Amino acid sequence: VLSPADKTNVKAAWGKVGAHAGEYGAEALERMFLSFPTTKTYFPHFDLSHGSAQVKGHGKKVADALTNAVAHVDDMPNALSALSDLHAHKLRVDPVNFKLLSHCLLVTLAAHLPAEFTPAVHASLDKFLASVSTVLTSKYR
Amino acid sequence: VLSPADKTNVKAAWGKVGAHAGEYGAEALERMFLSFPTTKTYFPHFDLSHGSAQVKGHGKKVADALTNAVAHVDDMPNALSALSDLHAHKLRVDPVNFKLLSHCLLVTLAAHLPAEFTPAVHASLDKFLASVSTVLTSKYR
Amino acid sequence: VHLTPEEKSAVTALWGKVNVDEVGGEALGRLLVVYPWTQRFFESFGDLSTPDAVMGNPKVKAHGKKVLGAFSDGLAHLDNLKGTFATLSELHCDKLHVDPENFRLLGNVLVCVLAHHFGKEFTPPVQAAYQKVVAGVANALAHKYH
Amino acid sequence: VHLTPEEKSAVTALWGKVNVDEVGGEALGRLLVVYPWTQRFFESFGDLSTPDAVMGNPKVKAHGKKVLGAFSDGLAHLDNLKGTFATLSELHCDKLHVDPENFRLLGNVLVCVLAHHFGKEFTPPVQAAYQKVVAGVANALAHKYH
Ligand code: HEM
Ligand code: HEM
Ligand code: HEM
Ligand code: HEM
Repeated sequence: VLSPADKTNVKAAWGKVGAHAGEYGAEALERMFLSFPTTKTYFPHFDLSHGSAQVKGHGKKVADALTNAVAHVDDMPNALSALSDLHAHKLRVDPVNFKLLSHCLLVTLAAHLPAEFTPAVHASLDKFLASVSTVLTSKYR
Repeated sequence: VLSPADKTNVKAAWGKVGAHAGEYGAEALERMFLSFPTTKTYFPHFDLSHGSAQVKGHGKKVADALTNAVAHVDDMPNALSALSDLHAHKLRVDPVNFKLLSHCLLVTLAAHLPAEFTPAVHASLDKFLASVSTVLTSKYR
Repeated sequence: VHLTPEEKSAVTALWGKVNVDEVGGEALGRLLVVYPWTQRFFESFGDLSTPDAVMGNPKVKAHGKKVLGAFSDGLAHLDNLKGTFATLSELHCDKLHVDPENFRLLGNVLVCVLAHHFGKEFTPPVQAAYQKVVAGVANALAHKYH
Repeated sequence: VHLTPEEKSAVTALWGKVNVDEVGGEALGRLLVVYPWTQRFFESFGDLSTPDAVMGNPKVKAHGKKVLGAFSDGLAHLDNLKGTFATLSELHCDKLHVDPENFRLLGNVLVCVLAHHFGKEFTPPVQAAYQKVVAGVANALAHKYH
């Protein structure tokens, strides 16, 4: 439960995303919107279209938060507290949606980083995302 | 999180359960076996028939552990560590089953303690059981 | 769903004893209190900030009765849930965007409320049949999502 | 499942390039590695103690191929999914006692494996169609559980 070998697989993997972090973030979002249309309801005010700039901008924000999370794996609830308030109290995002986003992020990583997305890495990534997700919905538990 | 209001709610409902704790644990298990037959595989050498002495006895053990969890609300990961080991490492219980048993325990409590099972107590109990479940499935991440 | 006549009879008998005024509001209210993200869909009902607000909200109580009315129809057409619920599925998917996981949550809350209302009469075998029913209704309501 | 015409085509195009000896082993293997409780069902398959142990495991690989065979079958009968998976459903429920949530997990792992293999070719709209397919298979397998 973010476990020593888990970071490092996470840290290394986030490492190769590097400068692409934002575009992968946007891709994951677009992937989520198309596969799980119910999710688009939370973004009334956006242009959810492909290539969309707002989605591009949002992608960056999402990716930046994840980078900060990786950099703070051991202190995730303090580091993500504001986001937790936003997501649970303000937006009331359905907890299920976090699993969908997480899934779509993995899909994005697998498609872009074949050589890095090994089974072991996939597993660490999955737990990392689940732990981020738990923090983000902590306000309902 | 388990807010002090929640802790209070849990303590009061559980205190009311009092001596019928074992009978309630047994009933929740029987409810689970009938409603979700897939859970029966985990008890190969048990007489699962209605009123079985083994189900009664196991029900009592479950009740005890919950009693203990209520007593160590603030330090559950420590008070249940051995149990997590047992369930996750040794038995490899599918996490989904903890939800099923939690539901069944809630149904049992509602059937036996109508005056006490208010909406707020129900919410508190659900949060408590989710916490216990998280601790018992912590070895999977 | 696959119910035997015995399950069918047990389900039907209990249901004829339900007090819709009491059960409906309890079911819906508990959903909103227990799984708070669900309140997002009912903002137009008013104030739902605390349990007491929710449970005392007349719209929640009224809507709850309607919900129960839809369950009644499915009980009256057990072999064709998919057809019975097509219109409602459309409503829920296309217009409301509710994730189908919540159909399952509501079904489960309904099960606790029935136990609450009926006590010992809500036996393990009766619960088992109700679990099949709630699963079926949840699936029928998720039809347009696929 | 409801696929548009573009989707049916996209699905078909990709499936044709899938390596049937490898993909199934990969998907099954990753399921065992990512969701460890699933190992319970494959205990007599040998060493499953590390990611490489699982993935290169001859029995996992062999079993993955059958699993993939079944998916192929579903793809070829999108309009009669329940009929197609009827015996497999019974087998997974009555004999193996696998919780149906695991069918959803396997479908998703499968999606990650298709992405891994096809990279950029596995676009967002293609993934969406595949998501509809896997959800349909999971549902068809869960049919005999209620
Ligand atoms: C990996 C999990 C997630 C992360 C790291 C994340 C991160 C963020 C960040 C950094 C912001 C910007 C807040 C600001 O600018 O102050 C944001 C806003 C937002 N998030 Fe998320 N989020 C996550 C999951 C979700 C999910 C699953 C949904 C819904 C399907 C969602 C919906 C929203 C919305 C609607 C906003 C506000 C958008 C706007 O500014 O209009 N988020 N999130
Ligand atoms: C609230 C959640 C649970 C609690 C508090 C709980 C508690 C316990 C305790 C106290 C024991 C006995 C430990 C010992 O005697 O060494 C036990 C054993 C066991 N539990 Fe649980 N348990 C829970 C959930 C479940 C679930 C959901 C399953 C599977 C559906 C399960 C399956 C088992 C099995 C198979 C054993 C060993 C019984 C035997 O082989 O004799 N448990 N549990
Ligand atoms: C699975 C069990 C469900 C049943 C049988 C059910 C049934 C109904 C019915 C009969 C109506 C009224 C439709 C009309 O007037 O045409 C309705 C409306 C509605 N339902 Fe559900 N529903 C279910 C689940 C849910 C859930 C889980 C949610 C949200 C978490 C939800 C949100 C709503 C909303 C927002 C409306 C519209 C209320 C309004 O604005 O007047 N429903 N439902
Ligand atoms: C889309 C989901 C799945 C499909 C299409 C599928 C397909 C199959 C097929 C074709 C067989 C062999 C039947 C035959 O040739 O006799 C089988 C056997 C088996 N399946 Fe699955 N399955 C799926 C999901 C799963 C899951 C999630 C698990 C457990 C985690 C599981 C556990 C097993 C086991 C234990 C057996 C028999 C193993 C043995 O040979 O000892 N299945 N499955």
